[PDB]
Amino acid sequence: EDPEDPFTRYALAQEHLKHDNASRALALFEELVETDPDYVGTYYHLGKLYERLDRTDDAIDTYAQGIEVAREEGTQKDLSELQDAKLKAEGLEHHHHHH
Repeated sequence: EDPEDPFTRYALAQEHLKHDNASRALALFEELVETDPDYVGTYYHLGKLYERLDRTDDAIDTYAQGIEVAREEGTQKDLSELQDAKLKAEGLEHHHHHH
């Protein structure tokens, strides 16, 4: 129940979003990445926040990292959610890749 704890500071990040403090929450999520890179919950909601901030490519990259840490450190459950998460994201906007 201290700001030190991964889930706690993660919860405070959510609290910021509740108050619409997107940038302050973002900083905490990005902090979680440098502190606890195996904390899958970060990657999921961090990507969602990037989507809200129009940072689609950053979101997809965050989900990609999420997929890897999800299967290795987390579980198949989050793996599936993150794979689907970036997939629907890549389907949102037509990023220009000439074929």
